[PDB]
Amino acid sequence: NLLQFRKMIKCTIPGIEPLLAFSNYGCYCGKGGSGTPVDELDRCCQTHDYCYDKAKIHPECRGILSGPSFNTYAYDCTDGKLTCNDQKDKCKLFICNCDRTAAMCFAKAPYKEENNRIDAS
Repeated sequence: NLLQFRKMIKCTIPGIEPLLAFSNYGCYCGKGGSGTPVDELDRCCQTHDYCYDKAKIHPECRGILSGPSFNTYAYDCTDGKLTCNDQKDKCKLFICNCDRTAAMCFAKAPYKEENNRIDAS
């Protein structure tokens, strides 16, 4: 779930406040819906969104609270990186990675203030 993907970004970026730095950044990380990414970091939120859609349709996700915004998957963060640990649920397993991928993308990927609060595309 949201809360979890948050801690993920933290595990891979000690010091930062997700809800604070990565919120309202570029176009595809604040709301999603302007066209044309603007950063190698922003480039990967759109990947995150597209990733949730892929997951919100996935055959293996059915139950109640299976949506990617409310899905509490299994994973861990151990002194360095975070590796998912859900096998049985090829659904919850798929989600984590959407979050593990971006959470790890952001890490390397550069952040450049110059873009935080834009205006339009």
